[PDB]
Formats: sequence, structure tokens, C-alpha cells
Amino acid sequence: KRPPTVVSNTFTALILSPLLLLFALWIRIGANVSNFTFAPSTIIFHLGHAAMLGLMYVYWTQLNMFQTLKYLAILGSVTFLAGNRMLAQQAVKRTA
Amino acid sequence: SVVSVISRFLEEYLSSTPQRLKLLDAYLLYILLTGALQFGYCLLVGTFPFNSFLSGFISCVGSFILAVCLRIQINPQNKADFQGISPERAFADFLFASTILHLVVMNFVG
Amino acid sequence: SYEKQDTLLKLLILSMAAVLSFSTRLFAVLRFESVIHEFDPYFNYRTTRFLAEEGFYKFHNWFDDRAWYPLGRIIGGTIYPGLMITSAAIYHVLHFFHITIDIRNVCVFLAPLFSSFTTIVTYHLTKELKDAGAGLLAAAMIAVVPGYISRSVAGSYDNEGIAIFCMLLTYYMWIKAVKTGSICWAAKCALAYFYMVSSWGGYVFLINLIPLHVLVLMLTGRFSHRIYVAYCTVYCLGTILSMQISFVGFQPVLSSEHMAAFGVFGLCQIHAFVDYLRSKLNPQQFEVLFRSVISLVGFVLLTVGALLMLTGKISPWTGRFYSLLDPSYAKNNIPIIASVSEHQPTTWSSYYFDLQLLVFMFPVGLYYCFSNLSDARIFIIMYGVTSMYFSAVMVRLMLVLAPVMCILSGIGVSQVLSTYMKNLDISRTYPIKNEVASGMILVMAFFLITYTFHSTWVTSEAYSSPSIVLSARGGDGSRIIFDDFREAYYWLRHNTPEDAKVMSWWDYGYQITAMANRTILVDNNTWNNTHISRVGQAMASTEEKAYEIMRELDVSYVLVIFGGLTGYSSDDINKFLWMVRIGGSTDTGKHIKENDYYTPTGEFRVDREGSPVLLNCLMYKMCYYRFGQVYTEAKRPPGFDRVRNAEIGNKDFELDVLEEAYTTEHWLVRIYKVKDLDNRGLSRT
Amino acid sequence: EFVRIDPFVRTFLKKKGGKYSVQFKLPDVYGVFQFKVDYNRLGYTHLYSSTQVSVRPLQHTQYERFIPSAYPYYASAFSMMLGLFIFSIVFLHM
Amino acid sequence: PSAMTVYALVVVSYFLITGGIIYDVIVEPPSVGSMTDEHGHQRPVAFLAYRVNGQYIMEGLASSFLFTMGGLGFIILDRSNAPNIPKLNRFLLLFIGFVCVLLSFFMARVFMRMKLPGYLM
Amino acid sequence: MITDVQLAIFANMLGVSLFLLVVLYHYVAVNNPKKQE
Repeated sequence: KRPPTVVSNTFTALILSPLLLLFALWIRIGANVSNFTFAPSTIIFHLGHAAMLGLMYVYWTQLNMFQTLKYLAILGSVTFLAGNRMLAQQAVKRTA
Repeated sequence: SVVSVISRFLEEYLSSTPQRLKLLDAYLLYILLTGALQFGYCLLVGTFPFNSFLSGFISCVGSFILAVCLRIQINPQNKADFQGISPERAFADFLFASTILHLVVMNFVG
Repeated sequence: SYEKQDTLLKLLILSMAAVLSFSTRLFAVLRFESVIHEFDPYFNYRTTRFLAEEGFYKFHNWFDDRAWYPLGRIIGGTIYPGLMITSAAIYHVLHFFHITIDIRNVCVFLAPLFSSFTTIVTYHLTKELKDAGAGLLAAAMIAVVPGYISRSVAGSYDNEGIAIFCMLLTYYMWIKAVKTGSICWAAKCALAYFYMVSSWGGYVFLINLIPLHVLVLMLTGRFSHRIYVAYCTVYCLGTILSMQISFVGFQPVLSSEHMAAFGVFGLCQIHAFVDYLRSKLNPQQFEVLFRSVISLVGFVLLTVGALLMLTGKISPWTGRFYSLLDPSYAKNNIPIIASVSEHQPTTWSSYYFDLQLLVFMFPVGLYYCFSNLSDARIFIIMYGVTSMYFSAVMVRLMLVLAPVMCILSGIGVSQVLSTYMKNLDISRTYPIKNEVASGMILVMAFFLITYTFHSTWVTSEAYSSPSIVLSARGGDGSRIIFDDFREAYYWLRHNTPEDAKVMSWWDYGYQITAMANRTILVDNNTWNNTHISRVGQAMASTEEKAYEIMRELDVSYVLVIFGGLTGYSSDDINKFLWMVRIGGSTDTGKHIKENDYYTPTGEFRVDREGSPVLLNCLMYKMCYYRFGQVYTEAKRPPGFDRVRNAEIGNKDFELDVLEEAYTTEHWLVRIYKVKDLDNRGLSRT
Repeated sequence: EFVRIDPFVRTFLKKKGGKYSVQFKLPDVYGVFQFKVDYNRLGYTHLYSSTQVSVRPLQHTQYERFIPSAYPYYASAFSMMLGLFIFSIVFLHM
Repeated sequence: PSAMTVYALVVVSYFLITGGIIYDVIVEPPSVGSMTDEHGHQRPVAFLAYRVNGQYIMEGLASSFLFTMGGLGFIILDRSNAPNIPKLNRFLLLFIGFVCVLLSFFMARVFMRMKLPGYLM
Repeated sequence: MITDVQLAIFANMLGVSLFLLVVLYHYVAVNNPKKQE
């Protein structure tokens, strides 16, 4: 036998609450994205990074390690190239 | 009285701190309030399965420490100490280490 | 242009050092064969060829029913797979280009390759501590250092070949992290640590030296944010990575071998936060909170650090590592560990024999590191001072000392050369100072040459002899060879049923399993002392009683190694007393008492004066069957034993439950078949 | 009998379908077991039969997955990766 | 403590540890052996011959003493290179450290030639 | 085949050449102006 499922579901719903408190702070302190721009490298970087973090669910559910690395090599290479270009652009803008 | 010393702490901190650092200090609070509650669960319901507990907990501790390292490499007050490191290189490093962390915890969560 | 010549001379020096490192380890292959030496490498070989044939997922799940019958062994759950993964990777890379090398060759020559790469890693590791002129010396020294070669000759396919490469790569990455303070280098050090953890059990050394270095940097007051970023990142990453290896499991979290790192991690957090509050508050507003907070959080740590141990919830030191902290424990508590003469403490002779010049130059490298202390040099000071002790506790650990001895000797000699060669800057008492400088430079060149001739002599004469083969020289100086081990194992391989079980002492289990491909009862990795005791009890007990154990374990054959016809000092008769001790160590064995086999005078001897129980045990009867009539020498009576130098006491007897299946040409190896139960229900008496 | 050294199980074979057979669950313990039949009865021939059978531990793929007691630990990592992503969004573009 | 005061302790520790005191403590051999004379008396023996893996108590202190003289010789020389030191001392330091460096090395090599008949032969 | 004596000689000569070349490198280092400017 396990611990009772009602407390498992209780704590499994309680652990979402810090993610509400994060936004309740950020919204009321002043967080912003007005410095965002639609430059291609900036969109490609976040797409690659979002897919890189999503791949971890597919690895947890379905893939093995060798497949996971065979995808993550490509997706990290493209995300690194776009991140380097975008960060160089940001560095110039910051230092101007 | 300690409430007065705390008041003289926050009266400074809220005035002295750039917004991009307050952002980090709220993210760290979210991380810490998640890890402390995972711990308070573990010692209430029991250690089994120790794999999943230890993975999710070390994932919290890791993300906290990586956030503190970002919170320190980027701080201009330490530019004399981390010579040769730009904020952008510190952010690329933070995402590298966070990628290793989120790969290995996904090895250990199961 | 000057930069071209400096680059050329660096490249030329380092390529000569690499070629020397590779070439000096080939002596054993040139003298005999491209074949695997010793006992332990054969298990690594079998497992490597398994991984090379069946693939990773079937190696990791692998369960072996050919060993430790009837228990079997979980292989992938009880092995450090990094050596095999390395060999399989190289094998598949070469085969992809159709360089279809035999996997045996890849194993044999794997150690020279990484022992060449370690010369470059040592170059960079010393360059980051000093200057390139010291790194070239440390490379040239570590190329030939006999203490390292002793474990890395070609065909010595064991973890210690790869472990020192992963160790120096981890120290290079850690030194880069502490010097630079970058998360990138911390994560690369975490990956180097994970690689080392996969490849050798000595990783506990690094996960106990790095925290001590950080602590020493705190006590000196050098601790600064670079060390915080390096330590906390290396700690979290290396922890969650090391816990991946199934043989490591939860030990990094649940064992007192790793709690030093967690204690230093927590104290790093407390110090990093006190450093901040002390920076925000005014003294009169700081001190109250300072003393209160310490009087709470210190009390918490002081309580938890007791509760963790008192409950036993955190496992205590493992007997091995504790035997490294207390040299006396194993000799009283684990006779298996006592029996391996590799665990003896180290005499001055072995320090000179294995290092020569480095023994004289090491205190000077220490004197330099103490003259010019820095946050990175305290690491090399701690590594040196710790290895100087642990090498004294146990000879096997000299491997860990040789690298730091080479690095510090290179720093010292570099500082001497670069000191006196500045006085020779004539080119762009002064004549006395110049002749002094010339003489000292000549003395240094002479020492460095003698170190080459010493290391080459030692490498040739001592550490290059095999052990699956025996050698002698006849009166004409021709090499006499005895192959009897392989002859016996091949006879087992071909002329016995494929399901037969061979009983043997646990030394030979890897050899029987690799060469004969037959099932065995006990094996070198003594994970079940009860079973080894059950075998020792059968060897030490009388022939009537041993049969009940051999029929209990369903044995088919028994093998014994007998040197008395050839003077092979390492025979099973010398091991007999350890077999008696281990057989009597279990409660089921209390009838087996060592004092019963000694004569009333308190000595062990097999001649007519020998104990009447010694002359009747199973092992004595198996070794000296028929031997009593052999004219072992011209000046000696028949039945002279070449090793005891004694005429055996009990010459004529019959074996009743064994029949002699095969005795090798020189009687070096003898194998008996345990007679099936008597057909008529008669008793055998 | 089901034997490793001593017998772990002993049970009567039922007479079924012209054969002697039994269905049973293997013990909790891995090793090189043997099935034995040892019908020794007075005046009848001594029948002995043995078949060696290795029993192995679970493969790492067969361990229990998605244990509902551990949902908090899954939601932890799937919270941390989302916080990290949203933070990487805001930190660069604030 | 100061760095020099720690280094001194490390050197003094190196002396004992390199002399194999951890072998003496647990294996506990005598300082010297004795062997029969042809007239049947006992001559002491300082070295356990042929046993590379063995030692008597004083043999290790003798060898480690030579090792310490060798290590300290270069420290004396490097100290000797200072320009403040009156030259009449300086040529001495170049004497003492130099004869330490040579004589301790040669005597250690002879002692090892005594331990192993056949060494470098 | 090459014998272990020819290898022992070859390795002795490589060792001597290596250490003599390093003892040259220290001169080519100390004579450098740029290392001390």
C-alpha cells in the first residue's frame, strides 16, 4: 500500500501555488517585455529554447537517451547559434 | 527591537536595488518556497520513492544556486572580480548549466 | 620571428614527450605477446567484448549466471563501466572506417594511449600553476615516472590506466574554475567529475579533497565569490551526475564519505550570507543579529550533525576506506583484505625505487608553493600533502602520488633552472657567479639524465614481467617457458562437459571463467565472504567431510596449483593457512582451528614431523598424490619438494572420492574429478 | 521441488491432460535454480530429473513508473523548467 | 601561523613519513638485523637485503635524512642568491647547499646499491 | 622484430634528448625580452 491519494493530490495542487505567487510579485513590481523585438534571431532563439525544454517531457515519456541526445545535439546547436547572434546584438545595444 | 532592524533593512534594500535584481530576488523566493514545501512533504508522508524526492529536491537546489550565480556574475559591484566575463556570457553559462541540470534530473526523476 | 621559435620548441618537446610515453610501455609486448596480463584484467576484457557484441542496453541489464554459482552476479549493477564504454567507443570508431582491429588489441593498447594524453593534460595543468617552462618539465617527468608505468604497461588493462587521466582532467578543470570563476568551467569540471566517477572508485578522493581546499581558502580568508560560484556549481552538478551510476546509487547522499562536501556547501552558504548582512547593516545593528543568528543556526547544525550519526541513518565508513584511515582495522577484521600483499604499507625503498629524483625535488616545489601562495596553489599544496600520507598508508595508492610528485618536481627544477639561467644572461665575483651558475646547471642536467636511466632500467627489469606465463633461463641462457596454466585451462575448455562446475580458490576465478569458459563457485571480487569460507572449509576439512560440501555445491571438478616440482613459490600450499583462517572464520567452521595444523612446537611443515591433520587434509592429499615417488633432484631423495625444501612425510596413500583427471607436464596445475556417488550403497572408507 | 541449495518450493504435481504439471510463482530471490523431480518409492524405479533455470532480477525498464505518490516530485521539475523559461523571457526583455 | 611555520611542519612530517614510520608502527621490524658469522657469532645487519618491500627501523630514518638534506640544499642555495648577504657568506652558502645537494644524492644512490645487488647492473 | 634492447636504447636516447631540449628551452625563455617587459 501507498500513502493515501488524497494527500498526494493535495500536495500536487499545493505546489502550483508558488507559480501563482511568482506572477503576483512580478506583475505588481513592474516587470515588462517592452524591450522585446521581432528580430529573427530573437524569435528563433526562444523557439529553440522552448523546444529544448519541451524535449525533456518527450524523453521522460517515450524516448531513450541516445535518441534524446541525437535530437538535443541539433536543437542545442541551432539554439546556440541564434543565442550567440542575439546576445551579440544585445551587447552592442547595451554598450552603445 | 528586531522589527526595527528589519525595518531599517528593507528601507535600504527597496531603495538600493536595480529592478533586474529585484526580479531575481522574487524568482529565488519562488524557488525557495517550492523546495521548502517539497521538503515539508517528504518528511510528512515518507521517503519513498527516494529517487523522485531526491531528483525534484536537487532540481530545486540547483536552480536556486544557478540563479544566485547569475545574481552575482551580473552585479556591477563585482566587475573587478569577474574580469573578462560580460553579463551575456554569464547568461549563456547559466543556460548551459541549467540545461545539464534539467537533463540529469530527467534521468533521475524516474 | 621569436614567437615561431617558441611555438616550434614547445611543439617539438611535447611531441617527443608523447612519443616517449607511448613507446616506453611496449616492453612487455615485445618480449612475449599482445595478450592480457594478470588476473583482474580478464574480467574487464570479458565484459568489454560483451559490451562490444551485445550493445549498451543489454550490458547494463546484464545478469551473469556463469559465475558465483548458484548465486550469480549482477554485472551492470556492480561495475564501473567507463573503461568498457571507452574501449567499445574506440572499437566502433575504428571499425566504422573499416580499420577492423581485433578488440583484444584495442584493450591491450588502450593504456598507452591515455597515458600519452595524460602528458598533455599534465602540461596544461602545470602551465596554469606556473609557466610553460615548468609544464614541459612536468610532462617529461610524468612520461617516464616508473610509479605510474607500474600500473600502465601495455596489456595492463585495468581502471588505473584511465583513472589518472580523468583525475588530472578534473584537477585542470577545477583549477580553471577557481582561477576564473565561471559557470562554464564549473559545469565542465562537473562533467569531468562525472566521467571519473563512471571510471574508477577513487572518485571519493576528489569529492573529499575539493571541500578541504575550499575550507582552507575560507580559514585563510581568501574565500571570494569565484570560489562560491565554482564550488556550489561543481557540487550540485557532480552530485546529481555521480548519483546516476547504479553502483554508486544513493551513497553520495547517504554515506559519511561525502558529508564533508555537504558540510562545506552549507558553510559556504552561511558565509556568503553573513558577508552580505555585514555589508548592509551598521555595527550596532549588526552585532545583535549576528550573535543571535549564529547562536541559532550553529546550534541547529551542531544538533543535526549528531542526530545523523546517532540514528545510523547516514551509513558509517566502509571497511576499505576506514582501513585507509586506520591501518590496523583490516588485519583484524577482514582477512581477505589482509591477504593481498598489495595492501602492505610503503617502505622508503619503494619510494626511491619508484621516484628517485622526485623524492629530492618535491620539498622544493612545496617551498615554492609556500613562497608564492595563491588560491590555486593551495590546491596543489593540499593534494601533495594528502597524497604523501595516503601513499605511506598503502603502496597501491602510490599511483595517486606520482602525478603530484611530478608536477611539484617540475615546478622546483623549473625555478632552479630559470633562477640560475638569468645569471647566464651575458648575451645582452661576476666570473665566479657565472661559473657557479654553469656548474649548477650542469649538476641539474646530470640529475635529469640519471633519472632517465633509472626509470628506463626499472621499467625494463621489474614491472614488465607477465604472470599468466612463467619464465626461466637454462644453463645456456635460453628462456625456458612454462605454459601449464593455459594448457590446463584449454584442457578444461575442450575435454569436459559444458555444464561442469570447477571448484578453485578465488584467485583463479577470472582465469577459469575467461580461458576455460566453465562455471565457478568463487571469484576475486569477494562480495560473499560466506561462500569463500564455505570453499575454504571444504579445502581445509578432512577428505570424508569435504565430500559432503562438494556434493552440496554440486561440484564437478576441482583444480589445484602445485609448485613443488618447479619451485613456483605462489602455490596453494603457501595459501593453505589463509584458506584455513577463512574457512574457520564462519560460525559453521568453528571445528577448523589454525592451531591444529601447527606442530606442538608452533611451526608449519609437511615433512614427517608435520601435523597428523595437515598430512590428512584434502589439499595436502591433492597436491602430493603420487608426488612422493618423483626424483625431484639428483642430490635429493624422492619426494623432495622444491618450495618447502622438505621430504614429504606421507608418501603412499590412495584418493577415495577423487580420480586424477589431468596433471600438467610439470605438475604445475592438477585437476581432479570428484567421484560420483558409489553405485552400490557401500560407504567409502 | 524448486531448489537453489535448499528447496525453496515443494508441491504436488497435479495429474492433468495426460501429464503431471503445476503452476506456481517463482520465489523473490534470483539465482541459478533447478527444478527437481525425485519420485523415490519402494519397489518402483528411482526417477530423477533436473533442469537448470536461471532467475534474474528485474530489468531497469520494468520498474514501476508514474507512481501517483510521486506526482509532487514530477510537478516540481515541470514547475522549475517553466519558471526558468518565463524568467529567460522576462530577464532579457525587461 | 605564518606560511613558513606551516612549511616547516610539512618538512618535518615529510621526514618521518618518508622514513616509513607507518611501516614501523604496524609491522614493527627491528632497527637492524643480525646474521651468522662463519665462526658462528652474530654480525648485525643494517639493511634487509633483497627485500625491496621490507625495512628496518633505522634504515628508513637514514634514507629520509639523506632525502631531507637533498631537499634543503636547494633552499639554502636559493637563499644564497640574495645581494644583501656579505660575499664571504655567499660563497659559503654556495658551498654548503652544493655539497648537500651532491653528497646526499650520491650516498642515497650507494645505499640503494647496497639494498639491491644487481641494481642498475 | 625489434628486441627490448633496441627499445631500451631508443628510449634512453629519447629521454636524454628531451631533458637536454628542455634545458635549452629555459635559455630560450630567459633570453626573451618580451617575457620581462
